[PDB]
Amino acid sequence: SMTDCEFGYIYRLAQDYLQCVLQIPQPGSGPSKTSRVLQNVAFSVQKEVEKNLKSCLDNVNVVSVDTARTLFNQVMEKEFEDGIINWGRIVTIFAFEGILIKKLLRQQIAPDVDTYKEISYFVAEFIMNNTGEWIRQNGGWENGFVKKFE
Amino acid sequence: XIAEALRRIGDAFNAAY
Repeated sequence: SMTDCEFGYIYRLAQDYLQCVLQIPQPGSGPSKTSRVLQNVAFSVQKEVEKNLKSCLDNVNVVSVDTARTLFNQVMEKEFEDGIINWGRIVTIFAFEGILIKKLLRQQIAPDVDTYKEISYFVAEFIMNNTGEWIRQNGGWENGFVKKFE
Repeated sequence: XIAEALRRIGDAFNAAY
């Protein structure tokens, strides 16, 4: 279905973002235009969040991928509980993924990056489930999100 | 705090772009 094309595309974007964060080269050309555009603006947003929440985030400790999931779902539920979805807020989901990875590789004395793969799963799930409706209806990624932040 | 920041900033960047 058209649902399946959307969900693999979103998974690809979340996997791309994770590898950008961890400075890993993914194969082929490099990343798609849409992925590169997302990576640049999500990073912009992420650093803006990190400086606005310095005092705050120093108290946050993400121990494992399971505690990262608990926090991700709680934070995304509280972010969209006012029912408003716009592209900027969609970017913030990625931006927050990035923060969860940084906190998780910070504390892990043995950082196992096989299992960090699971982060991109739960991120893609949240986007596909909560905001995927909105995305198809608002131009997609290719003409919706690109035309806005390229 | 975290929810606030993502909302504010996320909404701001939507405005800006």
